Amino acid sequence: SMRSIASSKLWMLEFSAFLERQQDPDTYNKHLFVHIPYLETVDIRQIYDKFPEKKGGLKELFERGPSNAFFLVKFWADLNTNEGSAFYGVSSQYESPENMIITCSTKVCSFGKQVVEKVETEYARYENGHYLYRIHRSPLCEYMINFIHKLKHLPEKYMMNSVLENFTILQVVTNRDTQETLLCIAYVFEVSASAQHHIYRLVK
Amino acid sequence: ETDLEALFNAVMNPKTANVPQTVPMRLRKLPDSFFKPPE
Repeated sequence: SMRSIASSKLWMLEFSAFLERQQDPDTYNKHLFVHIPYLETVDIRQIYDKFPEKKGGLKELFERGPSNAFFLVKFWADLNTNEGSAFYGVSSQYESPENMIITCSTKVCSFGKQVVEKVETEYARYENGHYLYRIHRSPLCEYMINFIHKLKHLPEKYMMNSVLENFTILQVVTNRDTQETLLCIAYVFEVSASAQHHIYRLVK
Repeated sequence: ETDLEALFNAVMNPKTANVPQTVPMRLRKLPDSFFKPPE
């Protein structure tokens, strides 16, 4: 509701990015994880320039689609983990009262310029009173995989954080048929000292 | 497009290799929780 990362139409239940290694059985690390009091609110204008702007842009998207579908997530990614059979995946799960076809676009930008986009169409499955959308053990772009290597290979965490300053990920999920925007989640990262997050309603 | 190199030089090189002058997050009006991981 106002407590969760959700709009009138689409509700994120799960998100997680991960590395799993094999060997008879399998073992894996969470780089991130959310799983579903009001949420606090961030001034959308305060992050505009950390995402692509003129034209097909965040500013544009916000003004247009419903202002109840825009969120900012702050992750503290856990990087403490160990090369052979490594799979780097990301899974997520959404819920909806209604049956749709969702386009999910996810943009990795740096310095506000997009450097890589990934787009997947997702269909619904009826379970209980509603419909579920599961993206499953996606794979994670080589870009990101390298990013993580270069990161982990840094003398001190705070240097990592410092580099992350200009790394963001915009994730826009729309309705295929009605190009209505169902969810827009902005992501900004730091490395934990130990994995955690704060979720914010974006406002203006 | 190893636009990822420019991510590391901006901080690590640090202002020889050219990326735009950028304003870090602790300097914007965001809530306080924004830098206080929970436990």
